[PDB]
Amino acid sequence: MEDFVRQCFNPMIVELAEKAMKEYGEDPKIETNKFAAICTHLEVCFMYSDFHFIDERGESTIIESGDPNALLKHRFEIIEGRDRTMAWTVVNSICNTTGVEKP
Amino acid sequence: MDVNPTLLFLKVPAQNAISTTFPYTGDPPYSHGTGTGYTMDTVNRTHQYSEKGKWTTNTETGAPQLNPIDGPLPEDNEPSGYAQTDCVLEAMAFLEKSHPGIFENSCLETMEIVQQTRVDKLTQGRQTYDWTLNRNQPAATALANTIEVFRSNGLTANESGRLIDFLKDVMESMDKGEMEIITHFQRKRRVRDNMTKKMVTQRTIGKKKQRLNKRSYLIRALTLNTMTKDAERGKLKRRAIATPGMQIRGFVYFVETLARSICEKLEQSGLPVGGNEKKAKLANVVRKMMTNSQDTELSFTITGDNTKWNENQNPRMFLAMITYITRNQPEWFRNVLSIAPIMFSNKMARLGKGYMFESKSMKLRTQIPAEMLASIDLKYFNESTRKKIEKIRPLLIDGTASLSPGMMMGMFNMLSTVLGVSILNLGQKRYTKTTYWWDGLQSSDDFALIVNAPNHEGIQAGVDRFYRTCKLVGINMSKKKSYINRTGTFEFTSFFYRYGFVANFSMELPSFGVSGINESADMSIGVTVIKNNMINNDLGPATAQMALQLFIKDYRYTYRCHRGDTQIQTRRSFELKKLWEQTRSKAGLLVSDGGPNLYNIRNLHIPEVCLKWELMDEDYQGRLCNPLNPFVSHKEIESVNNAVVMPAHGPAKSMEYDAVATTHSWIPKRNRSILNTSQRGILEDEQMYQKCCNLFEKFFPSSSYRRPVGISSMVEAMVSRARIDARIDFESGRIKKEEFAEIMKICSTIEELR
Amino acid sequence: GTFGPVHFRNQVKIRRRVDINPGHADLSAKEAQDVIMEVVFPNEVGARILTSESQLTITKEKKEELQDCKIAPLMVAYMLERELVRKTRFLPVAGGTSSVYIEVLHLTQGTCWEQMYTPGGEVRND
RNA sequence: AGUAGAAACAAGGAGUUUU
RNA sequence: UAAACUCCUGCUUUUGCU
Repeated sequence: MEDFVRQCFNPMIVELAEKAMKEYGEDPKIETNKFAAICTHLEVCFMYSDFHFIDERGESTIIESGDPNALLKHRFEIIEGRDRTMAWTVVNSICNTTGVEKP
Repeated sequence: MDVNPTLLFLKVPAQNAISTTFPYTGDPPYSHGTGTGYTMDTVNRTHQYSEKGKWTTNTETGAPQLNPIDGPLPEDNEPSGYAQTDCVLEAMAFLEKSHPGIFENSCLETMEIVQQTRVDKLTQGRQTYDWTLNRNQPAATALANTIEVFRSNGLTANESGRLIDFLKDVMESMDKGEMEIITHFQRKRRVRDNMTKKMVTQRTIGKKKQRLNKRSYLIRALTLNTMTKDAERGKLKRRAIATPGMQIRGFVYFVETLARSICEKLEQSGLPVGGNEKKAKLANVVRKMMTNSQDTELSFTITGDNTKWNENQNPRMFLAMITYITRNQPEWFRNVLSIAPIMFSNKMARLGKGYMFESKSMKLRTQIPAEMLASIDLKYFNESTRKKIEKIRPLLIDGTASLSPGMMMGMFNMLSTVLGVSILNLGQKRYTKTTYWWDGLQSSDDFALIVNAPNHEGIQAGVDRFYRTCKLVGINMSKKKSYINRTGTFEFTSFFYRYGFVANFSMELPSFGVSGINESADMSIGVTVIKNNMINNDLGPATAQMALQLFIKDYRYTYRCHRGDTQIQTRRSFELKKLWEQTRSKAGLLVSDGGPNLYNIRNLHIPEVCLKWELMDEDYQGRLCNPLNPFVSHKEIESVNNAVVMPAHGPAKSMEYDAVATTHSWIPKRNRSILNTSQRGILEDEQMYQKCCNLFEKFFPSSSYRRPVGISSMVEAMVSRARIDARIDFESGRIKKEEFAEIMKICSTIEELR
Repeated sequence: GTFGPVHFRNQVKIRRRVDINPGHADLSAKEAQDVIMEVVFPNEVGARILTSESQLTITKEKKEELQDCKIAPLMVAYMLERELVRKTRFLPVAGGTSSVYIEVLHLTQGTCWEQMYTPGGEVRND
């Protein structure tokens, strides 16, 4: 259910999928399944991302602080969950400062 | 001796000297007071020529509207909007049988124009009618007021950038009764001063709530504002031009998208293009009628015109057309084109301003609104206007007037032309099955017809067959202003035709001069107008270096910038001579600050400063090469090299002009009468925001070149860029990575403000 | 350029959609904005189709030319856009219809007369 | 008065003081 | 109340508030 989306999750993944669903015209959530496909998918995106930083020496480890105040930085970059502008902006920002092909 | 110039038509043929009979030199007629007397003399005239349809009464509107088509047939030569649905469909079921597969082909681009268009396509155009303030707001502020109505309503559902969900919720806006709109009213405050110990006032704007109904929103959703057609030429009277509402043009853009796409695949509508393709199409069919030119045919042309062309339409047979020209199309597509002929067939024109009354005893004037016309002591009016109210006092609903029959100006063309050419399709010989056959063209309302038949009896039997065909669909040709004669002599939107060679003399020359947009960019468009009209509107060589010679003479009067070699005086003459005696390039100095006139008819296409560049000594253009430019305010792509200069063929046309960025391309003054309105609060809130919206648009490079379409929340929108500004500067850069931590610190500090 | 003398011939004009200043590579109007979108700043392209092979060299030449201009505005970018827009405008062309003859078009053609007109530059090879 | 022509302008708009 | 002076505006002065 979409109530199960609203209850057993956090609203930071729900509302960021509220904006992400308001893209194609299914705004009162009459799908209720692609509303449920992506909220499951976006919770993977945060659990693959958070509680991992980038050190000064370059080693991979975990830190149990979790309080940046925009002073610490993450290791995996959140691209899904951004808009079609902000996705291709970050996609092209990698390919211009690196030698990577464009996807 | 007695001198008249209209006798030189005794030697010159009339279509060769027809430009003398265009008084386009004097002022055009303006309407002075209102269009209230002009709207009611059109709601009367529509419901007179359609007076026999069944008078229904709309369920959600209360409108006592008329339902006039497929009614009783007309039985006189007076015009009549009684269109036959089994002949509207029938006469364009023959549109596909001549040009095969038009309709489902032309929908397929329209099914792709619908699948890539933003809301930004409808924020450009004329001034529209918002429903929030009941006033002609221009096309940006009316759109950008109705959208946050939905945001101040419960259901937005529109913010996805495309307009189809914006065209989903305007249907859905007709469901929510409580439409809690925003009202702002002006108040005063009381502050102190510490330096002079004085206590003065201060102006500010308050806020007020307001609600609507479903018999109050739906009227305002289906409301057409009625102006007067200012500066029309060729009519002693005036007419109402209709300004469509805000919700309507969203559906109407798709309807004229399709309907223009039909006419570019057809070959008798000169309207989807400008005038030069019209001269091709005109002289095409005078030769197309010499295809079957036998040993003895007779080919009379008709210099037609249609009288009362706008009242005798009906958007109910527009719905009959766009239900048929979207055969076997998808359900959503046939639906979305169908809303616009629906909400023209329930449309409700306002009645303009009202009337200004005059005391011949107390020496007082006053004016009522147009809404009080439901309840007025009727002896306030003279004998003409009193007749006009009583015939539509049953039609006043909520200060509007229920006008379901008929269209009117400024609303929509190019689909009634599709109708009007489809009757001209029917004269193709495969469809007549008789000796007479016709073809021609169809503009907005001025048509031209060429019919042929082996004797006068056939043409007489061919002309009226056409006329009684156009009567079946509400096309009523002007028996006053039309005539017949043989081939080679007619006109068509004043494109006169003499044996083969057109004289244009239509949209003659309302401008040829300083149409001040800037100081350079009305010279760069100034010498472009003489350039373009040597091609399009056909002025010859000597009048091109007269219309240049005199263009400068009032280029130098509005902008005071005469030569130094003229010793005449204005606000500056002296320091101009500093440019004269110091620059060795005397005769290459620019003319927007007192220069020679190097232009002629070899070099109009060259811009001004790029003409005068391979002569100047380094100081002057180096003083012009400063890219700082406090006199430019580097524009946007829709406004870079665009001036809205009106022809007489359409309501507006933007045409470009090779204008180099220079210090003379400045933006003129904003009008300041909005400061004294009670509508001050639409400015003092919003004047601060394009001070700072363009502070964001520094931080995107392509935002001043392309429309930025991403997430909402402009404050959240740049900080998503700022942290991808962060890492590509962190991984590699010239700046220190400790100053990076300063760039980090600002991000949550924004979010510390909730 | 060089002028010729007046050939006094009548006007029988032909009113055709003829090209104005298309410029280099004959690239599509959206694809014209694609190579401009790279060279204004590359991180806003959104181009699902990258480029063809012929565009891969011509954008590398245009890349360094912006630094060669000046510390430059964004307006130097969308004038390079203007020389790539293939404008096709129906005009009565009594004579040749080429993007070197199309900008004059009024100097050359007329009422009793034509004006023979040979503009300078590189007469092409293809 | 005048402009004007199917309705208009002949300042609109805010403040203070005196039968 | 009737007279004068004080500030804004010249396409937004077409009309929604307290």
